[PDB]
Amino acid sequence: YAIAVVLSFSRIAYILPANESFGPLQISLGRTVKDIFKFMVLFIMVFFAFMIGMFILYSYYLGAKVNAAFTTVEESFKTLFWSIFGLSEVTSVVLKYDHKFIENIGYVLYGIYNVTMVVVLLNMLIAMINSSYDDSDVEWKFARSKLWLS
Amino acid sequence: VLTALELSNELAKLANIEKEFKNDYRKLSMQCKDFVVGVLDLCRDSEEVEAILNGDSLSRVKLAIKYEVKKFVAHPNCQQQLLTIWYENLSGLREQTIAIKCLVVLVVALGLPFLAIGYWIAPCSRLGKILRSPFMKFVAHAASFIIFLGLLVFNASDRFEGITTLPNITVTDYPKQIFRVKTTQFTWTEMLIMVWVLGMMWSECKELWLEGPREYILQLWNVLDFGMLSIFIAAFTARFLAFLQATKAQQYVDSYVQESDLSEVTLPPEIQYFTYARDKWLPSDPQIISEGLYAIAVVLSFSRIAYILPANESFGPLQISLGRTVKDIFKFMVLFIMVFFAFMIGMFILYSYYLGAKVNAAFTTVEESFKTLFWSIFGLSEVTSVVLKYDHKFIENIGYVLYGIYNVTMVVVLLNMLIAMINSSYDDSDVEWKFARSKLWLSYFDKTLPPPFSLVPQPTRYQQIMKRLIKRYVLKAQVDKENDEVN
Amino acid sequence: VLTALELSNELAKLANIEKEFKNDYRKLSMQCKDFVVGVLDLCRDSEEVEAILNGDSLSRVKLAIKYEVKKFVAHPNCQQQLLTIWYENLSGLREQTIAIKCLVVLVVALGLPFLAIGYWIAPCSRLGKILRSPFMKFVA
Ligand SMILES: CCOC(=O)N1CCC(c2cc(O)n3nc(C)c(-c4ccc(C(F)(F)F)cc4)c3n2)CC1
Ligand SMILES: CCOC(=O)N1CCC(c2cc(O)n3nc(C)c(-c4ccc(C(F)(F)F)cc4)c3n2)CC1
Repeated sequence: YAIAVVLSFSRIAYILPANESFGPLQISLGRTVKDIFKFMVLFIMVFFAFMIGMFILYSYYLGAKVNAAFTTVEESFKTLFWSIFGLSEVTSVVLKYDHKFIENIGYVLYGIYNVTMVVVLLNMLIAMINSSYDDSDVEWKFARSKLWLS
Repeated sequence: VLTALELSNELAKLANIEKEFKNDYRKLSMQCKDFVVGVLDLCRDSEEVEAILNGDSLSRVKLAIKYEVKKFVAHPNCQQQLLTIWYENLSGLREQTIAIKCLVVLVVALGLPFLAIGYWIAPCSRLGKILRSPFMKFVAHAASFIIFLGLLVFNASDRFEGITTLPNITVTDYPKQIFRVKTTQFTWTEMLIMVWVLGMMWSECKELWLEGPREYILQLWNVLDFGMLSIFIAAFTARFLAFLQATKAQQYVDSYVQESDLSEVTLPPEIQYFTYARDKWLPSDPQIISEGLYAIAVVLSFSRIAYILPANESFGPLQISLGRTVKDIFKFMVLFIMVFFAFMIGMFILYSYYLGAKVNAAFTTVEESFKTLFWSIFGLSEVTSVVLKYDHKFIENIGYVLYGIYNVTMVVVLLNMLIAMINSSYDDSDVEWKFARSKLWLSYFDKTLPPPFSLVPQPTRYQQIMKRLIKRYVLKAQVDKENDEVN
Repeated sequence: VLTALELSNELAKLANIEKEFKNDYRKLSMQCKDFVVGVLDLCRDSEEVEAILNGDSLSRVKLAIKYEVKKFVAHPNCQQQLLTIWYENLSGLREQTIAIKCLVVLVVALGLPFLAIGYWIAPCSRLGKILRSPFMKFVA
């Protein structure tokens, strides 16, 4: 029911095209969302690469790690997903044992993953800026005309 | 056309060498490329297309790829030939959707060992022609690398939900067995991955010996692939060394002491160390090195998908744009290093004398300063890293000011990089992607089995065609010039 | 105009199928769309606009929407007809501001069950024509 309530407010895309101010707004949002998926596939590829790599590294330290963030597949996915928005602490790759090799490799891999996320984000932003260019006006009017004819 | 291509090469080389009149030489090279493209454009039959694409084996296409003549290779007159050759001996698959092609890839992946075994009769069999096509080679290699990734993932099985036993506790199949024997022994999946990596390493070694180390290292991505395989080999060598030590301990324990149980025996400390858990392992243990290098290798192993993406149409320009951005990054990233090292050394000098005084040791040593200022880029470093426990407000305030200036500099450089590599962006993207995909296609034309399975053992008619094409080009150029100057 | 629209469909489909000469087929489809738009542009009376918008029911508008002919449907000569049909049987509301339209939406929302109950007499009632308009359907 909570998921349904979250999705229930998405029907406003049936009402926005009739409006004049928010028509091109929704058109641009739809174009950006369509452009997202192509880059988001590569997001999945890189994210899964680092997720499996760090899970393999830290799977043997379930109780050794101070914060279990890569010990299992689910925690690795959670931590590397929340690292995109910065909500994951940097102390996720430090151990309680004096195995500095594993800890340092985890630090390096985490830094490389964050750098890759930044690089891919800027690449996506630049590409879907360049992909942007009364074409917007005629596109919005076409969408509104489809809504009218509906 | 060959003269124009070699002249384009010479003009590009002289543009690189001169660096004073680089614009003029680049313009001349573009003129040569435009002439080649225009000569190719006037084709009206497959015979003329073939004649331009190779002289009296796509020799001219390969020679244009070598000279980075993007528009000649991405031209539809050449793409129509490259697609016919690429989809050779299987034409019905060209018109199928992407989903059908992915289904074919999955079918090949499921039955790859079966078709590999049957390849012995393939030269005399009808299906051998299909399996020898330039496309089924790519599908076989892609399904092979996907199987390798699946093997890497499945090797980490039994730990997806987490190890059931704590690191502090040792588990032995029988009481007389050394724990390191249990933890270092190769599973069948690891043995298969070893064969896989040795196959890829043999392929790369053969390629390197055929080509030459200098220009082999000249390519950046080949260096990355070689480093990936070297890291895999180093990890497996460390694992094998750990296995050797464990099995030496196992031989020793049954060699001298004869007791029903191993716990009651006071083994020599060298051998007794092998009955320890992870908590008591040395920091430089061979197994630790093996696990770290294997994790790095697994991280780098999914980067080979850049060999599969260019063949696709949707993700081709995606990878092209990503590569362009990555190439643009390094120039700004050098300045990132400069500024980052400036602030890192400055703050380390400031806070090196407060090792125990600082509430959070974040700048007391060189390593902590580097760690903190690197993580400050992504915001994961706390702001309390520059506050002391002593009442020395001068040092603390200067640290605060320097940290703020460093963050401002990072923001400024990030926006500068973003703006510059937006402006650096501008069917050029289309022709670039088609050129990359054509290079990928030509990489498979003439390499039949996947890496793991490769271990097993009246002047002239062409002159007439060229004369006709050049006569047509001269007539077209004259018509275009005089039509624009009729008045 | 119908021939040009079907030819634009065929050229777009062949551009998708070929993927080698996609630029040429897309250019031809754009030529067909431009011809359709230019034919629509020369209208000077409502009769000619209607004749282009449907043959001997906005058949051509629907068929152009199906073929993604954006410029033919977004042309003012077609928008003037689509707005007259959209604001059918209530013309005074077209010139009102967005605030008045939102007030109308709120009024309908408050009295939606009442008008739904009264819809039984609506076909014989004056307000049934308003409630059956293409706009009041969207507001409802
Ligand atoms: C990618 C980001 O990953 C990270 O966060 N790291 C990777 C490196 C790790 C580390 C661990 C250690 O024990 N030590 N000890 C020393 C002397 C250094 C050191 C640090 C920096 C430099 C440089 F600045 F000159 F490059 C040279 C040497 C050092 N580093 C810390 C976490
Ligand atoms: C670059 C960011 O660096 C930082 O975070 N800081 C730098 C300044 C530091 C500091 C320490 C102190 O003891 N005091 N005492 C006073 C009265 C001020 C003060 C603060 C602000 C202003 C202004 F807003 F008017 F500019 C004037 C005076 C003040 N500041 C705090 C950390």
